[PDB]
Amino acid sequence: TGWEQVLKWLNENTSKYATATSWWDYGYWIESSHARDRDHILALFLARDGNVSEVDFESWELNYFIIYLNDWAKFNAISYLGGAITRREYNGDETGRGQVTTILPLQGSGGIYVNPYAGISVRVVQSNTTSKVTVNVRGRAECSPIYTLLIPGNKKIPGNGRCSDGSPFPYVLYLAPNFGLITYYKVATSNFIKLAFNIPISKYSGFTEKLYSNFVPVYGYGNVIVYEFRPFAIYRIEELINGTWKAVNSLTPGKHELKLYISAFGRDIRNATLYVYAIGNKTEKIKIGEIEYMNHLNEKPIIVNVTLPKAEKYRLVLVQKGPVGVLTGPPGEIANPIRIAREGEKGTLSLKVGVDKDYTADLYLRATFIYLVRKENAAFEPHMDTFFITKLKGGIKLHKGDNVVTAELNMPNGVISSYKEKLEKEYGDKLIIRGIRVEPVFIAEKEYVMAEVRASA
Ligand SMILES: [Ca+2]
Repeated sequence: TGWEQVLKWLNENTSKYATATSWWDYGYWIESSHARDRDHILALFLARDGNVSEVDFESWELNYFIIYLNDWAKFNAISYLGGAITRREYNGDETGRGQVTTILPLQGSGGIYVNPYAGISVRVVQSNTTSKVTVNVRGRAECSPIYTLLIPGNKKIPGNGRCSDGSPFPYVLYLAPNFGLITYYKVATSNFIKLAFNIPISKYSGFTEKLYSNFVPVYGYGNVIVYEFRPFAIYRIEELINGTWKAVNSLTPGKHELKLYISAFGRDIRNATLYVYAIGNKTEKIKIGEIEYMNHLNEKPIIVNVTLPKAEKYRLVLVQKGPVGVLTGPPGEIANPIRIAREGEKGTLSLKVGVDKDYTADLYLRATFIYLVRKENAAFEPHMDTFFITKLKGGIKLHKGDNVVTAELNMPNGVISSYKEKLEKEYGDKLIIRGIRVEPVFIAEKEYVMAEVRASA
């Protein structure tokens, strides 16, 4: 399976207060040895592609994203929750009517493939003069995919999208040398496909290169892969050599003029400071530059000149304010920590917080709205809006481990009510609120890791 072995890792390898998430699974039986609203957002990440899928995971203070290949079996549920497909395509109405299989793995050495359970067979003639892909159903009858992508050859083979009986066959095929994959056209380039089966295809330009930099694999045992989440990361480094930008593989010591291709996943960059760690005989950190602001939906390359000391490795990091610390307590007020105080409620708020470094942080009360809007046979787009209600204390010195501060300031009455009706005036009817969260969070100058580059010459 892989869950127990992966959880053996992440216990000695990762930090004490390192948060992690995955899609809900029964593997939780060792994970204990979730939230129905954040499900829509997780599914929004897994089932979708490009800008739309760019979920603010840093708001959750996420450190690791664990993907699980077998979750293909649940992808119908994920797609529908992610806004990719309609109700009918998930289950349909009563006996009959089109239900869709969003993902269907194929076993086979190139180039025959087969799924023993559904009866599907796949022949790839790959010949001259006839390059074609044919999908036997073991039924009625012969189908032709929209197109078939070849991995790693990246050759795309066009098809009808039709069936032998003229019926529609809206599936994109993905053929690797050892395995195949039949995926519905609405999820053909989902992030899950990218991260689980390492199929680097996106509908949007340069997006996969970015994603793979924001989600770095640091472990992976069975059908389970552990990804280190990096909201801000460098996905390409180029150096100006002879008046020509040439892509860097390794950074030699000395003077360099680097073009840094930066990917900001889920959230923008606000007043940042760029650093480089020279990891050799000692950790000397040289500040390379700064970033005033970079929109995370339309990122752009950053040119920086830099002298590099002799070291075994280089760690480019970025520093800016962000959510630090976890709730190591329950937390007078007690009450649910994902909704600690309904509008217009006073008292105290005794909470304890676990941290891994020393932060001079401030304390806000954050509002998180997770909702749905009907865009269609019904299909719902998940939204997650985030905004600081009020500030509590600052600046408090949190040192490694647990910390306790009093914390007490009132929740205004009108805020989340007015916003809950600021959405309702905007949408229908179309609106479906799935989660209302009010939480205490600590914001401090946090060190985000962008990339690690080896040295040479
Ligand atoms: Ca982005």
